[PDB]
Amino acid sequence: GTDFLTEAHLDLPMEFESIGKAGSRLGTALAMAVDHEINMVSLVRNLEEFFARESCGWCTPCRDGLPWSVKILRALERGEGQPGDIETLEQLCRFLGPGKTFCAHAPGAVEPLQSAIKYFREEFEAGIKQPFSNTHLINGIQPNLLK
Amino acid sequence: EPAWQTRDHLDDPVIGELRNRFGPDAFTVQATRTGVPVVWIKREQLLEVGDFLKKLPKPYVMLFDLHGMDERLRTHREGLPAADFSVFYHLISIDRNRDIMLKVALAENDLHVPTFTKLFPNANWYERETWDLFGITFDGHPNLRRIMMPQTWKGHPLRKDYPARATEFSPFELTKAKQDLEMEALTFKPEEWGMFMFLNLGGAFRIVLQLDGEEIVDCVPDIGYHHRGAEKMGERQSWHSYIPYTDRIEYLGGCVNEMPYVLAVEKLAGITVPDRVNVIRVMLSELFRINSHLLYISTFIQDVGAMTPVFFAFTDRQKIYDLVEAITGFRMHPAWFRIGGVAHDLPRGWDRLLREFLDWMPKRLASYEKAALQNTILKGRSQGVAAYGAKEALEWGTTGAGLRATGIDFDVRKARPYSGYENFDFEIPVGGGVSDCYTRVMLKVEELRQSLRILEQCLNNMPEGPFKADHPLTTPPPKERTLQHIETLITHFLQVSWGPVMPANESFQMIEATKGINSYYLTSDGSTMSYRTRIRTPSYAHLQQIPAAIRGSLVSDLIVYLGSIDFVMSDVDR
Amino acid sequence: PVYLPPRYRGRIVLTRDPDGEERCVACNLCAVACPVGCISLQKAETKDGRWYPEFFRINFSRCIFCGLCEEACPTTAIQLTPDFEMGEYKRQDLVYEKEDLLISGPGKYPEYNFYRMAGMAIDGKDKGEAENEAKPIDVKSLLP
Amino acid sequence: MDYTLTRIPLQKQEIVTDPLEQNVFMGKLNDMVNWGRKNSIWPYNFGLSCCYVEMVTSFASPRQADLMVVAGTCFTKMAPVIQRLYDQMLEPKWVISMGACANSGGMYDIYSVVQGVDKFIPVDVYIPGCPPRPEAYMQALMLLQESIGKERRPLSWVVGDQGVYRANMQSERERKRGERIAVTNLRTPDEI
Amino acid sequence: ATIHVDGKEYEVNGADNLLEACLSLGLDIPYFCWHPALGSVGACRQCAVKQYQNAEDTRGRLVMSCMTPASDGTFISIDDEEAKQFRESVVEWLMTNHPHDCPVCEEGGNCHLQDMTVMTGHSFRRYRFTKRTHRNQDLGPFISHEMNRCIACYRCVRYYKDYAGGTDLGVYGAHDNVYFGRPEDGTLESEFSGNLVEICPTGVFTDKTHSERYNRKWDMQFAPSICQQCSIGCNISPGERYGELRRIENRYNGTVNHYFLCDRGRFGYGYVNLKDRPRQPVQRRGDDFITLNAEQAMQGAADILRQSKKVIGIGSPRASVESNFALRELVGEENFYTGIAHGEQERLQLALKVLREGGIYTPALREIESYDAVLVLGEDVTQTGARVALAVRQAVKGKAREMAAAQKVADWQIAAILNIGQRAKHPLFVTNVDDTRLDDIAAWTYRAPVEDQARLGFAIAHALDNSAPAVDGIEPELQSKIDVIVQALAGAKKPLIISGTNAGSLEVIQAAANVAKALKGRGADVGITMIARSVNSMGLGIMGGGSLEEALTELETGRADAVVVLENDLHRHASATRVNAALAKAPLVMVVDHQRTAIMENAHLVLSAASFAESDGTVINNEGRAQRFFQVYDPAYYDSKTVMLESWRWLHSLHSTLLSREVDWTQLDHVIDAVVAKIPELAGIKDAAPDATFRIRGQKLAREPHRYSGRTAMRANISVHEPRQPQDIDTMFTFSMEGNNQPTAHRSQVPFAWAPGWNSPQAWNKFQDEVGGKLRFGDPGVRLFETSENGLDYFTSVPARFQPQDGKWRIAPYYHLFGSDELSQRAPVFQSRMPQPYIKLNPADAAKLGVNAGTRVSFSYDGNTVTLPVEIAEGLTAGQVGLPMGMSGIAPVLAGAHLEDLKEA
Ligand code: SF4
Ligand code: SF4
Ligand code: SF4
Ligand code: SF4
Ligand code: SF4
Ligand code: SF4
Ligand code: SF4
Ligand code: FES
Ligand SMILES: [Ca+2]
Repeated sequence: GTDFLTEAHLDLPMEFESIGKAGSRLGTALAMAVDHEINMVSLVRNLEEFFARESCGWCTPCRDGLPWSVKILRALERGEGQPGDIETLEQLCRFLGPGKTFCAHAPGAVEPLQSAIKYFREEFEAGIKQPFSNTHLINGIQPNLLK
Repeated sequence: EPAWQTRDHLDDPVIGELRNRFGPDAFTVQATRTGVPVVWIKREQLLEVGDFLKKLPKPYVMLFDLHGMDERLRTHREGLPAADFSVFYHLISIDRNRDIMLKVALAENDLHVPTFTKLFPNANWYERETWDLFGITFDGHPNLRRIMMPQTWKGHPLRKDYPARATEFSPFELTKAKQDLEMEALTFKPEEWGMFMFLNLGGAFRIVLQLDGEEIVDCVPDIGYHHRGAEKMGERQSWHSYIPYTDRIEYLGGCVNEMPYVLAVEKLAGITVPDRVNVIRVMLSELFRINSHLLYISTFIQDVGAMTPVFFAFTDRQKIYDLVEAITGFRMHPAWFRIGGVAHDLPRGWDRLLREFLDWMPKRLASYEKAALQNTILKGRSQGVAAYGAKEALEWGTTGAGLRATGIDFDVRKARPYSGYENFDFEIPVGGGVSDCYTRVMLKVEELRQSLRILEQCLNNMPEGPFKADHPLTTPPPKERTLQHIETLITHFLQVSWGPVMPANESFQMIEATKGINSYYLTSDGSTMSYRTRIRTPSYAHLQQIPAAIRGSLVSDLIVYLGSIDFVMSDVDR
Repeated sequence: PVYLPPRYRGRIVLTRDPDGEERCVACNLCAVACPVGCISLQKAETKDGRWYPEFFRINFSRCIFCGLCEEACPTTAIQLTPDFEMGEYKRQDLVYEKEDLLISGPGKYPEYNFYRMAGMAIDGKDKGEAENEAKPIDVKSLLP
Repeated sequence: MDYTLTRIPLQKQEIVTDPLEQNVFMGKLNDMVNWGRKNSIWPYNFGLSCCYVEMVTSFASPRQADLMVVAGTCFTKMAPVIQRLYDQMLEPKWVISMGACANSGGMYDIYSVVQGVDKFIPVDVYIPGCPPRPEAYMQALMLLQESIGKERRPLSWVVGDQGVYRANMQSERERKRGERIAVTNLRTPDEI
Repeated sequence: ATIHVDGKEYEVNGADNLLEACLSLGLDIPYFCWHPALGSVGACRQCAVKQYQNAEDTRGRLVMSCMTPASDGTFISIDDEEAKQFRESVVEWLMTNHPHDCPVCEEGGNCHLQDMTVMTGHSFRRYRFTKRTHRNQDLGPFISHEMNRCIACYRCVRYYKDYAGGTDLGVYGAHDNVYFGRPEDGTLESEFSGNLVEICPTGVFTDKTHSERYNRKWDMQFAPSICQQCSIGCNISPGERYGELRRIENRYNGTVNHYFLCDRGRFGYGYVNLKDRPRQPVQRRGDDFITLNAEQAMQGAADILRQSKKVIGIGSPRASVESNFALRELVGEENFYTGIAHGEQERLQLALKVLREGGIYTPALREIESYDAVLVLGEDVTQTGARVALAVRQAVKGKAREMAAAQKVADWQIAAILNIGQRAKHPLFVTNVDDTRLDDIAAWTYRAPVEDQARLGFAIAHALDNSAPAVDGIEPELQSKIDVIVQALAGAKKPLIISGTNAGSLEVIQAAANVAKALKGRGADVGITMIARSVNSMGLGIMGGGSLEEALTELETGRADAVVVLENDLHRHASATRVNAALAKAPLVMVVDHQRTAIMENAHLVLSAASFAESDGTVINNEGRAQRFFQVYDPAYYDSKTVMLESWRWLHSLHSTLLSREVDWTQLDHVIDAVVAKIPELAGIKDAAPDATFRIRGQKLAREPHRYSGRTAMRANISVHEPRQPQDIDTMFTFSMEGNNQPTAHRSQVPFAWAPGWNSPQAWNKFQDEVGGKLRFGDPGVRLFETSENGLDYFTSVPARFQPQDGKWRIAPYYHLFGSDELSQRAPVFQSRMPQPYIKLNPADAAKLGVNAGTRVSFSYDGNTVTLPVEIAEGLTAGQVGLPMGMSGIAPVLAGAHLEDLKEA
């Protein structure tokens, strides 16, 4: 439910205020370790999948942004990432903070997205291969290709 | 800061001069998107405000527009004086290269304004049109009568309570009006018209002629015979559905006619169109300007030579009509300028058509100059009679080739650029001294050359961006995203059906038309339609000044002057 | 014969989809985008699924061929052919009914079908069978 | 086919049958008269707002032209001029209404526009649409030529029926219905 | 309170929500889950603004306008960057999974989601993945259901559970697979399910009756009218297209019928577009029927009336005040008979005497919800007029509302109110013959015959005040229940007594008046309301006249040879055989009506009267207020052979041609002048809507929106030459678009709700001074009554105990909602919803008859042995058989009448 920390934050005492100023929170104080053999794309995809399928259906932003984060992370895992996904994820996690949603499930959901975007950006950047393709041609209408 | 930002123009030197002259009070500055400082004036001091404006160090020597406005149903009147009616006076200072708006407030029970014709002589027909469309009376105004509607009219058309539909066509009214037309020549009353022998000499319009033998003494033309009611239907159609009605103002212009309405609607919405949209707009406008200039030069050169005056012009107009048919739908009225862009994209063959057009016209221009220089009999005949210069073209309107023929270097495309005309290098040609009947056609030939150079520059480096802006108020949205995105379908569904909901402001777009300076002044009440559409047309001011130059001329001189003036009667009557 | 460009606003037709049915879905966007106001139609519904126009009358004595209806069609049904050889002896017979407008093939837009994008239940098209639409996961399903 | 007659907008017309279905000299003479009125037609292009350049570029004293082209918009101030010019002409007379402005109100349903030329004078041939091409006008010339070719008008005002007979022709939309419905594919608007 | 929005000071209420305070100022904040009548939840996050505490602040906090109280000192901002892009993100998340089926949607231009998507300014789509799809459900003949369009805003279940009290619809689902509906497939049994069409901002719950023969909102020619189906008189907006009425919309009025209709008034408009309606003046001569126009029919009718010796005018409670008065002037005043039974007329007169002479204030529909206890005597409120039952549900929830308000929590957050409440209900005591739909929330339900309900009311009045006449024979357990009722009513600040003329007896009305007088005598703020039968029955009672039986005796005796029946079936108000014999004995029968009734056969002349969609008129509420309904369309615009003139127009022209031998097509306000100059009790009806010469800022009011389509091709199938628009001299309304429907216009009656950017039914909030409250510039209709200074006396006549007998069976009324009105049951859509004609028996009565459930039994009334299948009713009493009133062949007169020969068929 909390967000990731790198090896440089291992020296911090596990308190509330001490991890509060490190852009993080203590939470349940039961730590979880991630190794180099595990890609954080799959790990954060699984975390967002758990949060998307274990949220309720009450309020809009969590309801229709956690599946969107799930699908974006699935595209990044499968190598089909597209331009407009990393900025979409960071705008999503900016708009899913405390006060914006009805309860606090969504800030704890998007905090791992915050830390994975902030620290291990290169994996998500390498997850984007194909260009942007949201619409397909009608072959009777000239597309509005902006340059 | 964008050009569509709602400014108040409090830093304009004219506002500071008004504050120093008439105090901080006595006028109310309105913040609008017109790009023009608008000040609200009480009824009593309008004459002295204008008189102070007349002898400024760089004075406002031109009355661009004068029309009324029904404010009784305007709900979004914030920061405005409590007025049931308002008479706006659009003034332009060429020396300042600026313009101001003077809105005299009015109540319902007393629709009396002191007249403005003593200061600007072109105010006569504007005040008559205000008395026609609205119910505003002007005190001390000579021959105040109905000018656009027939004299046997009950109500006022542009007033908000007037129903804007054709009534049940009773043949009794038709027979009665035919009977009035029967005895109007024999039982003529020269007191209603504000007037020796009296006759009615039959665009198509009639002018009442008073003759001392064969010499014309007085002439008051009768207009209003082509009144389509463009402004009242502008109050009736939405923002998107008025585009064909914008085409049908003048027939030679078309795309040039829908430029100011589209740009003013974009100003109201707050849409900044990309470079490709501006270049396409410039291309189509210069194509239709070429069409109108070719028609005017062909109809001015036919009456003397008549060897090959129409066949030599027929191929050019037909090929540019085929080019317009390729770019847009049918040839005369494209209905192709949309809000925030254009209706479709240019095809994959417009480069070939434009290149085949542009390498085939220069020898036509050389032939046209040769033909305009060969007939020296017309050059010695038409150069003498009725040549106004530098003062009659500045007080009577006269925004067309007459203004630049008098030497006043004032073009909208160089003074107040619009639709990206700063990126095109073209030297505006001007006359010298008087506005002759030959200087106007020489300037139109040189304007044809400048339009050809503009088209060449457009074809040289063409942008490859979008043909529609990314604003949510671009009506309609792009078609492919409409067909395969839900949100674009939402925007298309609501903008097409109800109309694009637009913020409550006022906008004013002034462009150089194909025969003068056209302007659309649009007031939005926040609804999906237009609360007010004002169309200031150049042919109205061009036709208003013909009694000032046929004052002591002949009938053939009058016909020659009518041929040499680029007015259009349906453009006069909108 | 006179050559005309494909983007010519001549005679107005209705269109059929590549499936073969009428691709008009009997909305009112073209009737209300008309500045003249010369399109009249009323929706009828098939017993299984789709909408069709019960009638579709266009007053061609009133139309100016401005092209707002084709531009306003979300299904690309109403279209402007390059045909212009019209003219009638009576004003009453210038009103083209449904049988005078619906042609037997796809016109200027050959390979578009609206109902492959729509979400409603259609004969031969169940829920989730449209474009970019997932299969309907049941509410009572065992998946968390 | 059936025929309508007018005998002496508020006039009465009812359905009858042609008198040639019953003098073989009169049948050939009436056919020759209709042929002569068919191949020799003088138009009177009325000066109005903006279908002028479509009748200018298509290729005229009044009272010798048996055909009147009402082209532009019919206004409240111009309609008596139309009526006076129509009664100036001599029978037989035929009317072609060019553009939507003459067929109907023509995009102007406003107070100052008469809703079509049919409100005061009859119209024989209509051409629909904002500005029609001159080929549409020339096809309408064919239409009115064959309509004139099938009439039954009195030869003289001494002997014979004193009523002109108009033909209830088959409409062009039903005649062209097969060729118009049987259109499979069209050129896409992305090219020229 | 004083707030600051957009750096600008505003003065709003202190205890209300910030969203409703900002919407009451005319500002635009998008919203999906907040409703003015349903409270505020957090199902969306669309109303987000940026709040600051101090006067100057940089960051602030993104808050919800429907969760922030509009307190003193808040500095909120709306059109800043962050809140606008967050609202754009929320509408993007709603378009993440939304089907691309807008042109095949029943909402279209009536969709709130489209308006709030355009308002936020979102057109570019960045979502490239798959969407979410759901299956569909069959929700009866009224509500078409499809779940793909939903945005999970929870307004439907909030209304249907908390407000409407229905126990059918609900939320079933999960995080993203959230479903709104029914666990099975079936008709929604709630009587208020038709408001889901306007409650839902999307196209999930749509009008099935409008889905068949569908048109868009801008194509709809609207009118402000009154529902004619029962006496509550809910303000409606009927809207037509192509000459047929197509959709009834809810018309806002802050005094009666603010936001919600009932199912009967919403879906019983199918009779005005029936193809068997009289559209021509048809006169039968010899043995064949001929069709006339108005002129020669009026001449012939006046000639036959002149040749007659006496005319009898039989009015109807369905007819308007103007039409009934026109009949009353055409025939003599001394002989004008109201078209109701003698017992029905007695009950109506007693109800009117209680209303305007009892000295007790009669609440309107909005202010019923503010009362502290409800006692319903003998009235099936949920089935006769259900809007008072819905207001009773809100009044019951008022206890939870005030208990939450005692805990210093806000009133606009309904979740906290229902949290604090927890089935805490105001005392509701309903008495009826059988079980009602109010028994779920009622404190007590009394299943007893009508005399026993009246005796229960007399016991309540005697326990409340000892001056009331005592009733003997009360059982000790029933006496304890009386003690409970009177100690609940004595502790109530504003008690309410509800009764009606549909109970079938005068003594229930007498008991209700006695209880109201007893509550008023001890200083309580008691209100009393009576639910009448038809829409304008109370106006007929105010105008008065003889009963139907007196007219039938006059026709059977032969004293009158001419009868004019105005808009009356004559079989619902008397026996069929006697009415048929009396009409056959009359040498001249004229029937002025808009529905093909059974009395048009052997009727010498039939006048094609106009229904409420085609006529203007005035109807008087059950509360007592007089509203007026306007025409929707001209019936002669299409199929110009038909005239379909107004009933008052027909009768006034008949009277004028009787007197002066000239036909006068008069004007409505002349008839209003006549009714206010002749009847002093009806002098107040010229204040509901103004004169026809009323133009705000010079122009009239528009029936249709500014985007009315196909104006030059709508009638082109018969004539390209467009006819002139129908000129309306009766009203202040023009039939075409050039009127005025501005929200800030000085008027009281609004045709339809449309604002720029607000194309939804949620556009009514721009037409109100405060949203969710009263309508701006007043409300339609005026009260027409005042609370009397001195009340009535105590009614001494206490009825005896109902003792059953073997030979005689007492008919117990049931009044099914979809089958107790002739105009409702003529609609073709109600036939698949209405139950089959049944009868109801006690288990002991079924045992003594030897029959079982579903077996046909034959009962003989008026010499006709008719057979019906039975149903076992537990709440019914012995000696009573239950019947649905208003049925085909079962007149509502039989309520309280006796029955004989209950034999098995
Ligand atoms: S943020 Fe909380 S209240 Fe909102 S949908 Fe997610 S789990 Fe439910
Ligand atoms: S082309 Fe224009 S005028 Fe003609 S039907 Fe279409 S929208 Fe109407
Ligand atoms: S032609 Fe197109 S816009 Fe018109 S009703 Fe059919 S689908 Fe709708
Ligand atoms: S049909 Fe079009 S081009 Fe012809 S007169 Fe009318 S507006 Fe002008
Ligand atoms: S079905 Fe409609 S009212 Fe119910 S949650 Fe969905 S959008 Fe809201
Ligand atoms: S409910 Fe609204 S947004 Fe959804 S398909 Fe229907 S019209 Fe479109
Ligand atoms: S409660 Fe009565 S008046 Fe109101 S909508 Fe229902 S039937 Fe009509
Ligand atoms: S309106 Fe839904 S969160 Fe406030
Ligand atoms: Ca009426």
